[PDB]
Amino acid sequence: ASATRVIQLLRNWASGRDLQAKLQLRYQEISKRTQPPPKLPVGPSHKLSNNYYCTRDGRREAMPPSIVMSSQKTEKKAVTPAPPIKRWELSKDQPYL
Amino acid sequence: GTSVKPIFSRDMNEAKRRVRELYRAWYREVPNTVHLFQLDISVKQGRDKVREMFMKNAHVTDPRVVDLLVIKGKMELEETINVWKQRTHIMRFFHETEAPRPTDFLSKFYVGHDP
Amino acid sequence: QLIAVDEKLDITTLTGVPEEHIKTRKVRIFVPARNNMQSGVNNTKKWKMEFDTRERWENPLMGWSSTADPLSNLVLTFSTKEDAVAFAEKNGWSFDVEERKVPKPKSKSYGANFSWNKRTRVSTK
Amino acid sequence: FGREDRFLNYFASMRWFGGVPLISLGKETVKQPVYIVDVSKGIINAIKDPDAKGKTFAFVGPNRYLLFDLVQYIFAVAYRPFLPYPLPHFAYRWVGRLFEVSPFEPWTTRDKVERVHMSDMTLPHLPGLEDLGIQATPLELKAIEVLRRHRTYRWLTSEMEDVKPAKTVNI
Amino acid sequence: TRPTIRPRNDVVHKQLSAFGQYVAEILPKYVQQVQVSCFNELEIFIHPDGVIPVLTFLRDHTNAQFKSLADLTAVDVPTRQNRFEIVYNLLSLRFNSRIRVKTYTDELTPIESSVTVYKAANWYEREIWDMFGVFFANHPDLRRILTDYGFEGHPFRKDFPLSGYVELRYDDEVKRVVAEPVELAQEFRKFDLNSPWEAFPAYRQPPE
Amino acid sequence: LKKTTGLVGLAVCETPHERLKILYTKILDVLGQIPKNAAYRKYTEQITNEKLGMVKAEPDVKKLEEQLQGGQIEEVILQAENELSLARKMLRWKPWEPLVEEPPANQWKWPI
Amino acid sequence: TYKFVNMREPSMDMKSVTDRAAQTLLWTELVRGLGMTLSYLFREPATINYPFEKGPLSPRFRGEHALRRYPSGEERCIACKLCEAVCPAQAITIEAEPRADGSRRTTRYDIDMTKCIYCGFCQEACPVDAIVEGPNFEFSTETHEELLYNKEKLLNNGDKWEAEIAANIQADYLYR
Amino acid sequence: EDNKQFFGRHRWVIYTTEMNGRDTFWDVDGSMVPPEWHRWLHCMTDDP
Amino acid sequence: HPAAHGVLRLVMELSGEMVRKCDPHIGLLHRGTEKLIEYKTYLQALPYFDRLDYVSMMCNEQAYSLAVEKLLNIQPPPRAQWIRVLFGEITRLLNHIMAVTTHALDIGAMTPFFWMFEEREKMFEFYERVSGARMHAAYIRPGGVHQDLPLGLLDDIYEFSKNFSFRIDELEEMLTNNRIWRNRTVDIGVVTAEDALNYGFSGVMLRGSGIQWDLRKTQPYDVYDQVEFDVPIGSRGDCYDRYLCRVEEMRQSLRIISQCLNKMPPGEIKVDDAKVSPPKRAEMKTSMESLIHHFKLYTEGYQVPPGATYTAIEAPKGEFGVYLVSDGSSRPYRCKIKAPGFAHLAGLDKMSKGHMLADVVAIIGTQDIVFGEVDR
Ligand SMILES: COC1=C(OC)C(=O)C(CC=C(C)C)=C(C)C1=O
Ligand code: SF4
Ligand code: SF4
Repeated sequence: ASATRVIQLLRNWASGRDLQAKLQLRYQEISKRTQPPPKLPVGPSHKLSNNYYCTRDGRREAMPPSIVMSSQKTEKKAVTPAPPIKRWELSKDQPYL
Repeated sequence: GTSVKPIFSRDMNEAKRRVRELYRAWYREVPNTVHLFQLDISVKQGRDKVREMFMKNAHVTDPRVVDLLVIKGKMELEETINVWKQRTHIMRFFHETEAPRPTDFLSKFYVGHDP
Repeated sequence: QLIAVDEKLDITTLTGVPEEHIKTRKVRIFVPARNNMQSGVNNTKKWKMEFDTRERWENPLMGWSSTADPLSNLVLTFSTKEDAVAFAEKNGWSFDVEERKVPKPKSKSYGANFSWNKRTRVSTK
Repeated sequence: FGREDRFLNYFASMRWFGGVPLISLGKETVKQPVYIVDVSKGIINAIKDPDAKGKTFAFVGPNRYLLFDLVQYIFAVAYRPFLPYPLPHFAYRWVGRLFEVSPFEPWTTRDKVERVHMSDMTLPHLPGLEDLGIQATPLELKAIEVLRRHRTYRWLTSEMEDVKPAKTVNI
Repeated sequence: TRPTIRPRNDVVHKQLSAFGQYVAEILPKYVQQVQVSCFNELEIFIHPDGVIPVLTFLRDHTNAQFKSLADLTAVDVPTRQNRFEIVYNLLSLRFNSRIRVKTYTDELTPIESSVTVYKAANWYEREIWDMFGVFFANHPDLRRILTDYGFEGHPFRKDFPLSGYVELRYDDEVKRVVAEPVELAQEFRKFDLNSPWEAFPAYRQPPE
Repeated sequence: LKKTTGLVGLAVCETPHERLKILYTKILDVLGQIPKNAAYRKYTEQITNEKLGMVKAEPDVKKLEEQLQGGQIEEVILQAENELSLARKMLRWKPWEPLVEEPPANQWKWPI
Repeated sequence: TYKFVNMREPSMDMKSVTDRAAQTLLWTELVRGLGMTLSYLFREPATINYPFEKGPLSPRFRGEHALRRYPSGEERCIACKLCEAVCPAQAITIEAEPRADGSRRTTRYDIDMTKCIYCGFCQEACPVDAIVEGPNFEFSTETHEELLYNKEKLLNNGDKWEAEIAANIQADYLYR
Repeated sequence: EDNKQFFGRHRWVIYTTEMNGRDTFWDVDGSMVPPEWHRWLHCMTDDP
Repeated sequence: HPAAHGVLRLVMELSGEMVRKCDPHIGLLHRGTEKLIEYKTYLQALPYFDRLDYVSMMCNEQAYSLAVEKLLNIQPPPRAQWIRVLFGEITRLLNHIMAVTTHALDIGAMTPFFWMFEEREKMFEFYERVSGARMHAAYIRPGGVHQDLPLGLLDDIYEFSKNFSFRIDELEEMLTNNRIWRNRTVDIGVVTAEDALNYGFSGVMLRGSGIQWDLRKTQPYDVYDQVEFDVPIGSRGDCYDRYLCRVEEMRQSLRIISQCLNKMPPGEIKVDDAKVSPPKRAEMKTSMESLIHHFKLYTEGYQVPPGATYTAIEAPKGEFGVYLVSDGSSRPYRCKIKAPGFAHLAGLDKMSKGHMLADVVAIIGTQDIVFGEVDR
């Protein structure tokens, strides 16, 4: 910033923080608007051999849903959809604001 | 038997009673609608339009269909009474900007291909 | 309890469709024919319902194609012909039904290509 | 006559002064006003009519009114007090001349005063609206849509069938 | 099979199947089918008369506790005698699980309102009625929610046209907005995209 | 002893053991009127007997909370009240009867 | 893992009680807010001097559409209609026929710009880089009809903006 | 250009007073910038 | 109305300035999105999710992409998922700035809006640099992301993130301890935990009443299990606690953004399956299979196996879900969108009991409602 030092002191005293250290306007620390060209990696299925598509076909491995207890067609412990959720812990970083 | 369940009415007589109650409510409401919406029509025109809307589906013989029609009529009456509706909505019942469509064979032949 | 109606199903007064697009429409209930450019048959398994073709004209600006009937794009899909007939009847539309066309089985013989006395022998491969 | 007309609106404007000056109290003038939508529809139909090539039409309303009764009805529909007083032709003409000097749209002119106090001609030998398929709209069904703007807040919600149509000198 | 294919969790699948068996055992009067999908989602198919008991049991039972109604909607399948499918999506915070409850109805048969069971259902039911025309009995205030005042029809039905039947414009003669039959400068262009060759053999249907 | 359970509208309960015992006894009383072979009765009786037995065996409310795995004993009491209400409703509904009105032939068939 | 936002308890000693009393009676926090506004008053504003200064853009920016040519002047578009097929708004209308020399070329290429959502799908779908979204964004009109582009308008836009479009493409095609 | 200014104010254009046919002493707009200077001015490149 | 937050006809029943009844009328922005989706391919329907909740675009893209990926039984590459979480946290920051500053503007504090919308502008620049569009990028796709990051984007994201905390601090200095702000927000629109659970609330509307729920912690989706953050919890269930929760969520999302910046892995950006994801342009112009797959994916689109899913994410406004039904073709049969604002607004009449006009204005702001997703 181009502010004179007395203005900087006035700003820092009015706000209570050193404003100059973290300016909202970005002066010149940003990336250049022109960059070198990228190379870019190909990916996992680019292998020349041992790459048959039937071994990596996600869509063809989907199947219709499993039918449990179709109506047309002891011990018996009670059950729940999933184990009970476990209590959250209280923020070793900063528990209270 | 056909094993069907009702909405409100068991036969056509209860359905007709509900239709008569809805007609009474709309007939009572028309003058207030003309006053509140500042319509340029008369109360007679509004009541004739209400009667025409009722007669448009006077051929229904299913009590469930009549029940749903009465429910829809009550919904429309609630919209009118609370002023949710605007003047344009009330006046859409009259089709004031639509040119008449002729119904005889010769005029339809003259204008276009539609039957 | 139940009320035991004995009428015919008719929902036309509840669908909000204008009177013109109920009485003057004719829907077609058919299984689409196979596209003759391809050998696949996966598009000839279901029944289709479509409305009669209405007028299209050229837009004075841009020369685009204009339409005035709202049902020009509506196409329904049904598992059987009876379901489509029931839907059309309960909606009040008059319909035409075309029976499904199936390719009849054929007798193929690779050895017939080289027959000793028949006309089936092939001059080239 | 219509929402933007210089007919019904013109009469309504006179209330600010106090009284309504009329030549001969409007008892010797007969008017046959026609609705705007009827005229527009008649023009559209004359475009589409192959028989109306060289024809000459007269577009008039269904009723004929005395000027006094027409202005009384106009003031009744707007719920304004009607104070008609007779003004001689020369006095009215003098008043018209004064208004004319306006560099903007004049409130009235000598020509406007002349045309206002002139009876509408009867030309039964000419074809009319009914020969183009138009049923002319009476003033009693469309006056409220023009004059509701001229009412005070107290009378703004009054309905159309409340103001007792005027007497027409027909036949 | 490793990099590009979504992983499958067997443990979750087993738990959902057991809970589906549990729910089907407890309510045999209404449950017609229980299903668990391969991406770990559990579905329960019920008779329309069991809407209230099943939802209440799933909300209030100690082993269920699905206290939140995530979503309620309808699906229209015109080929079925019962046109409309009603889908409830429930989430359980106590057991960190989700469940889906399904039922069916047609144009003239009402479904019981689930407002007593869930406060959230009041708006969803209104939207189902507006978009599909399904009536819910004993609703506190049933009326249109999304469509314009006086709008006719139910636009989510398959039969309803995409562009509707009417349009709006301002008319200077009547000095208001008027409704007229739809006319389009350019008609929407329908595409036929489906391939004539079958894609997924695992879903092939018997040839009837 | 504890303040502010942490959920808005959920007051702290004093003497929660007595409340839980009362609620579990009432639940068992209601379940006693359901047919013995009904699955709801036996499953609910099993779980509520486990919870009652664990309540009777622990005087410390924190260790009771960590044993019940039910999240903050006040919500355990709320769940017990919910279960009692459900038990009465279930007694009225009788959902242990056989299935009514099997669905149509292809009601649930997808695709189409 | 969770934290509390409003679960603190104030001190009850005489010192802090008098501190809070002085806060109540002398408006200290309000003075602090005034001080923050005063601090902002003396900073440099973030406003730019449009139209003499412009906002920063990137080579990937999607603007007004254009049709491109090969270096010889021949058009790139070959009427494959992939852009028409993929367009989510149905904003592209295309007609074609064999040209007088047998080439596969269009006779109609219209883009309704009041239908377009400017998603850039058409330029991804194009296999010859014929249709692009160019960097221009200042093309407001006074009538609706000026935003219904035909083939001549799009070709003129391409000829007008090619010098920038080619440089923008050179800067991004290695990411595509 | 003035690189001491913050990003957005470090480049600017002073428009001409006469373009193809109109007097632009007062009436200027961003569409008077040709494409090459358009690319430089909007910071899509670093090279003028 | 300035405080109507777009198109809302809130019919209100008042005795003096006291509110007796709130009757929210909606549908003034109902555009019929779901039918339109029924008329498109899965790629063509993606830009609609940008315009559902136009303050959190990439989050909607992520939810829809997760649902389509689940129905496709495929998996995005790790770099795509890290990019998705990074931009989801950036989107959360954008949404929370919008929500807090416009709530303050309704209540009468205009300055923080102007202070924070400059940060919003810089984040729009990040959006445009990655996709070419400031707010409807359409970057996140079912197979991953459309394009890789430009060579200097992470540096500028780091430069923004190392300074955003001071802006949060300035906003907090303006609002948190102001007695007028506390008078206008404390004890306004209190809702109990049980009523919030029953009414279908989600997100901050649950957390402000003490409910310890967050989908990123309980049901993580992309790489949210590999980042660390805290969940702010309120204790009074009023507007002030929800405001504090949103500020702390901005701080936690800054934390997550730092972690995502440090742990960005290399590799491809979309699944290496050309029958779902389009190939690169050079491959399309060089090899036959790539051209065929490009043609078919941009004309017909990929077929999704039949089935139905409900996929939900932790959107900045609450739980955002899609009930997507597939019939086996390239077009969805049905796509029901679940917006949290729908339930939140349906619960407005309950939250307004015993309050005044200004209290109701404040209550609308606290709910964080966008009507694009409410009306759909
Ligand atoms: C983000 O939420 C929104 C608002 O609240 C901030 C609005 O005011 C409005 C409209 C009103 C002003 C003038 C922009 C819209 C459209 C909106 O979406
Ligand atoms: S940018 Fe998108 S909406 Fe616009 S023409 Fe191209 S494909 Fe169509
Ligand atoms: S612009 Fe490109 S995609 Fe569109 S028709 Fe021409 S070549 Fe095909």
